Amino acid sequence: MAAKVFESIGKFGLALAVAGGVVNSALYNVDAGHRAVIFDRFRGVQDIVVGEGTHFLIPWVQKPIIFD
Amino acid sequence: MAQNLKDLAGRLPAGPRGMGTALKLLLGAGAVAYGVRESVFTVEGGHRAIFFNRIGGVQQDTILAEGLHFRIPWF
Repeated sequence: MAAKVFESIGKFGLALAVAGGVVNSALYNVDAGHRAVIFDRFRGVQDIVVGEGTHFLIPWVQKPIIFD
Repeated sequence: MAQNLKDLAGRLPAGPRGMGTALKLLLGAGAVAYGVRESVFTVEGGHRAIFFNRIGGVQQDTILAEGLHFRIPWF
């Protein structure tokens, strides 16, 4: 019984670490005075002005380019 | 590296019920303390560090003379 608990806790910890890494990679800091532009490569550069604001950029799609 | 963290987390002794809730409360308190610490910003005097309102832009009316003004994190 103990070994199963060990393995399950390890799997949960690994999943939590992966999720935390993804969440951290999904955020950006475009300092103010720099209004950001979403660097979305799905459907492009957002006429919807996503300026300053750490909007949740999905990884592999939206890299924060900092526009001053 | 992930498997090492797996084994380290697993190896934590299966203590009685109390210390589990104790650890949960400790994590809660740690996160709350971190948030409280972060809600204040880099502040040099000779710098009226004003409230940048997230909505509507700068606070054209909130003119921070010399004074506490807590920045809402990410806001």
